[PDB]
Amino acid sequence: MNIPALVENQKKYFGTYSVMAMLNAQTVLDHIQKVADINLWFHPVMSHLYNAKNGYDKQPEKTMFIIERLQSYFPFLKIMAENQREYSNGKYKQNRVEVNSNDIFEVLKRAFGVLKMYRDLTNAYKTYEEKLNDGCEFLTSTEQPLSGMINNYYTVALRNMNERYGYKTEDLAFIQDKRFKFSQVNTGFFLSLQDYNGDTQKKLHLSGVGIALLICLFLDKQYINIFLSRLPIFSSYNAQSEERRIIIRSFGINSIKLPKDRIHSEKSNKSVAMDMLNEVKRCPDELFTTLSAEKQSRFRIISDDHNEVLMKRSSDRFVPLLLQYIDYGKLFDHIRFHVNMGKLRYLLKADKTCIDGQTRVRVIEQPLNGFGRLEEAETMRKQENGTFGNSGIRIRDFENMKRDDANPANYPYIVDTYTHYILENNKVEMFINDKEDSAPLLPVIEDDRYVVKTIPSCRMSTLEIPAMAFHMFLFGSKKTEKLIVDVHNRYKRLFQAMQKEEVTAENIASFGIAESDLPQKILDLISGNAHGKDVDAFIRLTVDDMLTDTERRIKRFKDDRKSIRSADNKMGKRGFKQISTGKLADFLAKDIVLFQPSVNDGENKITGLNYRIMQSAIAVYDSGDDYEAKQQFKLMFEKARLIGKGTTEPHPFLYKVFARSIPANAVEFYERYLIERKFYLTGLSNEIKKGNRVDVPFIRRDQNKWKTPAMKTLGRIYSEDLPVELPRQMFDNEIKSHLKSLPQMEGIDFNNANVTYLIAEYMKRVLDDDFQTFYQWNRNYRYMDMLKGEYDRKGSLQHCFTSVEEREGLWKERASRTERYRKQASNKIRSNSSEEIETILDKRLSNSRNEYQKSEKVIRRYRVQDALLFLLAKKTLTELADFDGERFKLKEIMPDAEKGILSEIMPMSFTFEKGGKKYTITSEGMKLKNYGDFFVLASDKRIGNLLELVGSDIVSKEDIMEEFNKYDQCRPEISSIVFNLEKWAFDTYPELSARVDREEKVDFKSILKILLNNKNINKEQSDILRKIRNAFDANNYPDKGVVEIKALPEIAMSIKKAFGEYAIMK
RNA sequence: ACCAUGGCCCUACUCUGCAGUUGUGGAAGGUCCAGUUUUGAGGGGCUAUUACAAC
Ligand SMILES: [Mg+2]
Repeated sequence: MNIPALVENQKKYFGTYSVMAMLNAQTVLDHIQKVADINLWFHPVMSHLYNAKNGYDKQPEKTMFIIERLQSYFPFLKIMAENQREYSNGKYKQNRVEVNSNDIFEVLKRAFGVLKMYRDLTNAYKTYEEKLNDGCEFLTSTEQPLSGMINNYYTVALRNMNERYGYKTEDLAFIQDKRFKFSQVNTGFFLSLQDYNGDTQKKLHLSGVGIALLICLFLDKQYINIFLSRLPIFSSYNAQSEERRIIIRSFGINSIKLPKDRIHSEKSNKSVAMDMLNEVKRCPDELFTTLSAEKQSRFRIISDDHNEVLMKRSSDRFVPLLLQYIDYGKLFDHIRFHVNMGKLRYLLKADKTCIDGQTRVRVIEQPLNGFGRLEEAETMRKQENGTFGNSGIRIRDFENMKRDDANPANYPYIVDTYTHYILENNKVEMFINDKEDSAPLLPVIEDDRYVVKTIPSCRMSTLEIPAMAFHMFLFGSKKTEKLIVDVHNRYKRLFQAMQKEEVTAENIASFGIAESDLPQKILDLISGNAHGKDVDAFIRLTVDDMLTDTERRIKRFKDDRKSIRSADNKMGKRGFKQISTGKLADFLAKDIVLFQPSVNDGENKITGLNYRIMQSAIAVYDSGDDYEAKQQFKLMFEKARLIGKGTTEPHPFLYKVFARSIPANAVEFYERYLIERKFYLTGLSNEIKKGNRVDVPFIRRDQNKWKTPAMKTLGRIYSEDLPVELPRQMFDNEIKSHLKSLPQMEGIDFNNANVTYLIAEYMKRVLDDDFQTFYQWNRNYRYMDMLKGEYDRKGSLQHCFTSVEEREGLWKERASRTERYRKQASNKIRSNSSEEIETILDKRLSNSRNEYQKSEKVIRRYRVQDALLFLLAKKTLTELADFDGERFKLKEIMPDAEKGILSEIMPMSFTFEKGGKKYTITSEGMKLKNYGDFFVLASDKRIGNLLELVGSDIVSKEDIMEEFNKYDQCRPEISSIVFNLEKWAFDTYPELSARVDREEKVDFKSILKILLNNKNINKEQSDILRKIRNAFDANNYPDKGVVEIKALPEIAMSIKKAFGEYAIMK
């Protein structure tokens, strides 16, 4: 088999990027090893998989971690592993429905093996390669299988293009219509991934384009673009063509995600303002989903460093941004937000026998939660001596990741975590200090074991934060804070009175809290209607609901299995069915513990580590009908005391699953579990129907839920045990009184005006502003498709893009239009039971309608949230610098704005910490829209070693960007200098040429040695050549002193020049 | 081939994340209903999701 001509003609590019591909792979493998405490197919992580089904797995938690993370960092592995399952079923005449570690291992073994081969050929002037001999083992076992896998991978990757970029059949037909001939692979197609490569046996190998594709699976998008742009793989499509962009996008769509090295930026009032403006230029994710491909394309921007960026929000950061704004601004004197500052780890037992009978370290974690301004808390968290707060306890370095560490001397320690706000369950928790300028409230640690935490004063809905921000903007943060504190103190006075039994229908109004903001139980208690929930009703209902769900799951599973055995089940298309044992094992572990009876305050039920083991054990269980492996699996549940004689709290029905025979694998186990669950619940239903009393493990009659509430008992729980739950519409009356006094707001009906409405009226009427233009763009919703009722000739339902006015009117007419929809839709089901159809449609319309309504409500919240960020950011920056900005308006903000605030030029300075050092990058003048550049530079692996060479931690942004682009241009020229050096050595010393013919591997290190021994170079020169060459392969800079360098932005250029001169030879 | 019918809760803001139990709590949050809302406003039902304690 011959090396493809594309490879031979672009050898310096294939050489460079093959090395980058292999290094990136090793990086991921190394990361996974470290985090999990475990010839790339011999890596510890890959060995683990290889051995993972050699008998009953002793480290299921590790196996499952490796399988999950490999699919995160290598997204193409989901597609290829699915193809490898289907392949094996073929080969061994099996019907395995689920992907396992053998699939993952085999895909990656082959990918790595072929990558390594091409890396070696392209990085050597002359070597012998036995592996290219036609009909050899390498070709038959590894390379030829991989070419077919890659070709099948690309079928699915092109399907993914439709989802990810909105491409239509017409857009992709120049590839999809021409890949296969009539079905063969069309090796004559210009983007064919397979070719004969002059193989006399006439078997399909990877083509040059195919080799490029394999490499690009292991590159970052930036390098995919640099690499492919050098290659003549675009037939006659030109640089600006859509076809070129489609090709390149197809080669990056599922490529490697590299683990990020942690960065910590210094925040300020200015930085927060700029983080806010860069938030509002991006598309909210809920909106992005609804937009046409053209308008989605408008958020795909080219940066200053000529890199395409998706300007889309990955999460709603409104609330954290607002908290940073308040903290860095020092705007609240008394209120402090709930922060986490790491976790305490203490070793309970070094050798704990677990429910699978394997010994493991038992480490307990407690969060270090507290209250203060993020900067002040962070200054307290890490002392100079590297201890936490005033605790004495060591904070372990972030790079040290031995979580399995069994040495008692190493414990306790605190995990190093930058102070962040705790923002879970759409809440903000806060602590109210009596005095101003209080110090951060860090938790005390007792017995090196207990973290003594503090119940928050009170908790606010994140949906209340827009009105708080708006109130802050109109009145001032101090007035805002006084109002939160006053509301809090009213609830406290109420709950104190409850505890004295001094709250009546006659005096409830005196407490100053509206009925709609009192708990129903207080309202029940003063009305004389206090009652518990009816436990028997709840049991009867729960049993019925669960029986129904059990049957739903039985059916879905039988359906999916049949679907998975079908030819029509196509990955990347919409009705694609997959059975994940991970997903099965999640269901089973939750349910097994749900049905485990509690005793002794719940101290008998499965604990955290054993839970993780049980769940993982299930996920990977697959006896080969090996008797021991079956016994081992059953034994786990015996040791958890769920089945077995002499158990006192057994699971009610799990033991039936193991009666007669042990299930052979996770899939058998899930099926049998669900059948047994169905029989248990049917029995219960039948006993309920006879009027008998039944009990289920997870309903407990002694819980307060079921009893009548008392005033005094409930008073104490509300005062002492929980945070105060702050009401919605706290700030409304004050907001409305203010706005009523403004003459521009004169013609507003304030009796039908919520705060969402009034923010928008404020922007329009007081400020002559409006929301960003992309909130007027037409949107698509399935539900509105159904209501519009428009089909193509073939008879599919059309995807409309409507305006808000259109949808207003469809919604008014939804009853009629739903009637039409159902009539047509039912016919189309029948053409492909009356009750079953009506049910199928019922669910279709409900789900769709609910999706549409929620989406529209949330986008309307994003609008006014953006108004508030814009307003606050603009206020910060107005009062900074010699900056004038009364003219700027939210309506001008756009993802690549050429006007308004984002186009303004100001000096900037970005300070951050990475790997224990602290650096600053400055600009003398920079458009606000480019502030994101700094994170891109700080994130770059080279930033550290580069700044070691500059000899300054402070550097110009423009200089570093130029340096990084010049580095990127030098890297292939390094490859060429090596090539010409090797070539000289071969021409001068025929020893080397002979060593090729005698089938020995000649490498660079060897050639340096020959050059040294014949005094073509000396040790100094040898060492430099070696070190520079290594630095470029690492995609990094060499250590200081190796070579004399110039200043930025010519460091890489100067290193390239030195290499070139040290490679001349006598 | 085309066409048609994550275990979960990360393109700097911390995935080195989240994913055991028991208790407490539904004024909040989630979810469902509909002559409800393009004004996270209101109504009705259901529900421990944030937190803390103990293990
Ligand atoms: Mg309300």
